[PDB]
Amino acid sequence: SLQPPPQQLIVQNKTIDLPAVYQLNGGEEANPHAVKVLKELLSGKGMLISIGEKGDKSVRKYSRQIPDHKEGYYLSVNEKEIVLAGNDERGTYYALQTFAQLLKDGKLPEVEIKDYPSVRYRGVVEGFYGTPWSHQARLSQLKFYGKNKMNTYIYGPKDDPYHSAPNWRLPYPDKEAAQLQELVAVANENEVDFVWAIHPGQDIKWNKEDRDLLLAKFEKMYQLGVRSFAVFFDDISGEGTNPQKQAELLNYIDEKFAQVKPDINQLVMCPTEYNKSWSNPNGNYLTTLGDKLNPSIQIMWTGDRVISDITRDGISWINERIKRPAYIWWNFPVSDYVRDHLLLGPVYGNDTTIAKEMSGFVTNPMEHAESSKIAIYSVASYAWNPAKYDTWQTWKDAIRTILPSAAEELECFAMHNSDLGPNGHGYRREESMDIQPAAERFLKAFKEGKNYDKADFETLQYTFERMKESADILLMNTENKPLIVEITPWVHQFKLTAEMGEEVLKMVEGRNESYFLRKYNHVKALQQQMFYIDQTSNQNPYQPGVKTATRVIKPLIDRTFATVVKFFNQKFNAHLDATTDYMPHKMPLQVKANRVLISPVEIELDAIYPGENIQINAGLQKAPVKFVRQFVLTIEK
Repeated sequence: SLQPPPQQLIVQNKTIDLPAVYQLNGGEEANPHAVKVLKELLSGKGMLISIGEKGDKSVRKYSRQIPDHKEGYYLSVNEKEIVLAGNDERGTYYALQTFAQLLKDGKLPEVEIKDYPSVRYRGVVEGFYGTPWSHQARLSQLKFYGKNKMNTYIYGPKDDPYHSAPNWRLPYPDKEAAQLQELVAVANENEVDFVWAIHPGQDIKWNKEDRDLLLAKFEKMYQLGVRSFAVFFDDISGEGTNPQKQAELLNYIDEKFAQVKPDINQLVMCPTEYNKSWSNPNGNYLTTLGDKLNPSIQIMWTGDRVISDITRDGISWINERIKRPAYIWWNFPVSDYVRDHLLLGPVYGNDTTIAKEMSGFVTNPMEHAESSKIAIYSVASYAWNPAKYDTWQTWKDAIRTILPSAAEELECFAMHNSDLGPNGHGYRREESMDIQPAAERFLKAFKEGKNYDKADFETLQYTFERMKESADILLMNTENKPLIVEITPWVHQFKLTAEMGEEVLKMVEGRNESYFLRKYNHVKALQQQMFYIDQTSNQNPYQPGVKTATRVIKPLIDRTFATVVKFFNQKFNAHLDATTDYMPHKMPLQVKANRVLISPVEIELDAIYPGENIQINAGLQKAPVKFVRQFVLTIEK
């Protein structure tokens, strides 16, 4: 079950045993990163094992089987010998990572593998807004990239003041600097290019002073061990957006720094026009870059829109203007504009035949580093072997990789936490696809008053039961504590969702008047609990709170609840309230942080608050306020 899937694989239906008696060959002269891993795998343990790079004495016999590609390797296992041979040092390390996935309980299959990546640079750009990844999280990421053959980590958290304006001019303080030094050492050991990016555009002056401060900063990062560099000009305005100046600065960094040090690897830039919708097809910006930028400098691209999947026509369009294959910055699973959602679905939508048209493929992920590993593991597989990329199987493999102790539970949670909900970027993902038809029918019948299928009722019922099992097991899981810490508030909200659905379904059955009323009041309590989570957890300034199962599950529950309530009201001349989200203030009102808003004559708050201002479309100077007669009211809470 190899991830990424190799270019070529020939399996023999025999198996062999990892030799306790073995002779090692090429150990001294192969990539030391690859040898270390081999030795960990052969721990406390005569069969021939030959390891080396094309050109080493050890692997002379196989030089014609080693693929002629950067990062390529040949791998083979039989009764007599094991071969691990890279076109180059990174290739040998990649052989070892493939070999590690073949070893299962001291047993190896008989296989012959020729393998190499279809895309040259593959990995992660930590390039989102929000809380930057923790130091420990980054340490974990770099190991994960090594294991999955991602060779690129671009460091560029938008809210790191030493990366963006104005402190991009200042060297990192000692503590952050020793942490970065450590990240580079760890990157180098897992064969990952640590790429340090800088984001100076918003207040850069095009003078010598700013140019030398930038080069002075790159020099300080070089002292920390950094060997690849990027300059980002995304999401800025003003003079920094000038294409001629941008190119001159980049060429100057190229000529006076990248092409002058002994050992610099990647030099990459991100344009102000970084996707088609944000480009001016009649303006000179992209063609200037394409014509003026030195040919070894990479140019990044997010596709047809800020958030978008990569199409053949889309990348043709950019490649023809920039005069080189774009280096893709893919904006998924980044959730910095839908901060109340987790995006845990599969990676899909990118053309799988366009490898030759791209220099690079990196994923911009969520501020939730462990949770992002599902998409990241999948991107590593897509970028290495797009031809064979399998969306759903890779998603499942990622999950079982990340949380083998509770894979089905995490699968359950992930598959109902995938869509983004409505947003201004217009990007959406599928969610809850398996149960969607059953949901769809149940709610057709029910609404129009025709009878639903029992098996559809039970499917819904089975799902809620499963959700509860997953939520509870994930909450207590101690295999990946950092992952659990990330998802926990979502897990609680997910459990509540499932209980609400069970209770709403008990209302549909509805023995008698007083059963129905017990169920109904329970539902109301559960709504209120969801509100309290949504108001107390993840209270960020942009999209505060906690949404889950939003595409299919919550709407089905809400709409079912509103419906039974209405039938009951008719049948009993009752006046039960049918509203679906709890709201403590009377008038659809909404609560966000200290705001109280009627969704874009009179409001009554659950209490007297000091008021702050009322924006329709006046300051309230702390006046006590309970009644009020865009429409956002801000209070002190």
